[PDB]
Amino acid sequence: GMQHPGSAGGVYETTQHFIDIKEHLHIVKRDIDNLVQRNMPSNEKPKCPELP
Amino acid sequence: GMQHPGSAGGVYETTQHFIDIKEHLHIVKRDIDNLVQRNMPSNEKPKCPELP
Repeated sequence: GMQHPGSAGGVYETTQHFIDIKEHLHIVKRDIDNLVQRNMPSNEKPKCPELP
Repeated sequence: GMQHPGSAGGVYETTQHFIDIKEHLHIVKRDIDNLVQRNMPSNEKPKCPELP
C-alpha cells in the first residue's frame, strides 16, 4: 500500500518552496539595502548659503 | 523497500531548511528594524541656524 505508485512530492515540492522564500527574502534584503544606501546620513549637513 | 528508502536524510534536510528561512527572516527582520528605527520621529530636530 505504501509501495504502490501514486501522487509524488512532499519533500521535493517542500525544498523548492524553501529556495523560493530564500530568494524572495534576498530580493527584499537587497531592496531594503538600496533604500538604506539612498538615505545616507553622511557628514553632509544642509549647507545653508552663507550671508554676504 | 520501506525501512531503507534512501530518503532518511531528507528528514535531516527539511528541518534544516526551516532554520534557513528563520535565519533569512531574522536577517530581513533586522533590516526592517534598521529601516524602521531610521524612519521613526525623533526629539532631535533639523535646527536651522538662527538669524542674527
